[PDB]
Amino acid sequence: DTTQNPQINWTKGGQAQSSSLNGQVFQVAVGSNFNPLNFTNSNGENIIVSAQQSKNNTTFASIEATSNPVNTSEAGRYYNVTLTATGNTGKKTTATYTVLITSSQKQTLYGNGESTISTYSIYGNNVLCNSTTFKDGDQVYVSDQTKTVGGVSYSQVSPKSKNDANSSNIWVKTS
Amino acid sequence: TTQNPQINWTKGGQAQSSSLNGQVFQVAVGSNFNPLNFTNSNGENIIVSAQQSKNNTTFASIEATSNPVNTSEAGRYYNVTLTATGNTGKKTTATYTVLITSSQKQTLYGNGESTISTYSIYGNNVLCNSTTFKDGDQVYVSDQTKTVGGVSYSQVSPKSKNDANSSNIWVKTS
Ligand SMILES: [Br-]
Ligand SMILES: [Br-]
Ligand SMILES: [Cl-]
Ligand SMILES: [Hg+2]
Repeated sequence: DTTQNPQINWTKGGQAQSSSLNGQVFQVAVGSNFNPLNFTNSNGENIIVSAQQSKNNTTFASIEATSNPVNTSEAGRYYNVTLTATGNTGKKTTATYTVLITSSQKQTLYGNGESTISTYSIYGNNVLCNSTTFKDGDQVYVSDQTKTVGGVSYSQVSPKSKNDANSSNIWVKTS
Repeated sequence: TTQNPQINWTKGGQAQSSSLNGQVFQVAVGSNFNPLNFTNSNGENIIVSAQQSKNNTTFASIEATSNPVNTSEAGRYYNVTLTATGNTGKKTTATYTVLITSSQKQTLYGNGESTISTYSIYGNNVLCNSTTFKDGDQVYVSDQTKTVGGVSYSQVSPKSKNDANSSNIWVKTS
């Protein structure tokens, strides 16, 4: 009998998901900082796991990873993660998802309001409006080195590859 | 001949080393035409002057003794005769031909927007320019387009045809 058991919820990029966490398969990039209740996928979408007392009670329930062997150092490896949620009467629900380690971290660009995202080119210390624009939800490679000019931070990006992002001269304001 | 007035001209500010006599110019339908100072179809200012003689650069009086030019209809030509007079009363005349042409400018259509964005191109980078045009504006367009990221751009200038070749003001073609 399941109805009194904890319910495991998840959000992807802020949006509650209707599919069960159990049996999900995620991509995570080599070198990413992975926590089984809060991690970032290969495309840069934040995934957050949480739980409630039951299907009919949204009150917070405790949830923890009872098995998290995940290691992000090497691509082409997968790991299963098992979560267990426990309610106040001590009833349990577990969910198991699979994490695939992939090569590259992309980031998802959020206009946070606007449909359109402005880009810039930097020449010496002059920042010029570029004609290229991105749409909210576009996925790009981002160079690891930001640049600050007139007290504003900029990140160098490319839809092609990480290496291209290091010299693309297409910049967005850092979030 | 040497004691007679000499007729000079400039095009876009540069003194010309060809006689004004026998020149053929293009002038755009609808333009204001003055035979001593006018703007050709490509936007270059042409200015006529005269001097007392081959060796005396002192100003000499020059006027159109025959100017039937009418710019209202393209495909018509007119001859213009200029006569210069020196202070001893010696005369020189020059005759040039004016062709009335249709506009050598193109019209920019915003296809919706009142404003038309322009760009600057450096290598393969396209940057937003601050210059804007209004729908219906007329500009000179360079004959060489440039394509970047599969988008075609045309290089333009409101001033002259020649300026459009190096303005670094571009619009999206068509
Ligand atoms: Br994923
Ligand atoms: Br001409
Ligand atoms: Cl833009
Ligand atoms: Hg721009």
